[PDB]
Amino acid sequence: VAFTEKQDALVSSSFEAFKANIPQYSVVFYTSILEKAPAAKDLFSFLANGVDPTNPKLTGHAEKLFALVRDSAGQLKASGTVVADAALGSVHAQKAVTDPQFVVVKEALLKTIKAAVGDKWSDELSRAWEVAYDELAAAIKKA
Ligand code: HEM
Ligand SMILES: O=C(O)c1cccnc1
Repeated sequence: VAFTEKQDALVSSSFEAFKANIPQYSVVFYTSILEKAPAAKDLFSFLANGVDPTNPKLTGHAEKLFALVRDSAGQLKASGTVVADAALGSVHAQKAVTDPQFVVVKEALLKTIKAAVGDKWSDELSRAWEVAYDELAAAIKKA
């Protein structure tokens, strides 16, 4: 896979934007997932009763999902490939994890980065994350 230095530089800087206010931006992330995938609270316990900003898991889970996706960009840049941990592959083997759902999560994350970067947003930025995620998602899908 073709992932450039500049693409990584973008992924990194937008991620730091995220990390500036994870509390704020994680709300966006889950609000989005539930609007598009309402079954998603049967799966995610901490979302059982809607988006609970008091639940500490909400920001833990989000920081960890965003970071992994960054890691990927970093990997594509380093190795031209992405590798997924065994455990991450094992939990996503459940039937709730469908192609249609990969989209939802994806659109939710780009939606969250946007709000995080503001006017610094562009197709270019959207594309590097896009790659980062899609390359990881496949790395999960069978690994
Ligand atoms: C590239 C896309 C994805 C990434 C990076 C990702 C990342 C993660 C991470 C980091 C965890 C573990 C969190 C923890 O407990 O600390 C996890 C678990 C999980 N993921 Fe994702 N995931 C992705 C796609 C999906 C999709 C499309 C679905 C379908 C709804 C999904 C459903 C789940 C479920 C049900 C769990 C287990 C819940 C639990 O923690 O008990 N994931 N995933
Ligand atoms: O909260 C999580 O752990 C989560 C949310 C979406 C996709 N994968 C994992």
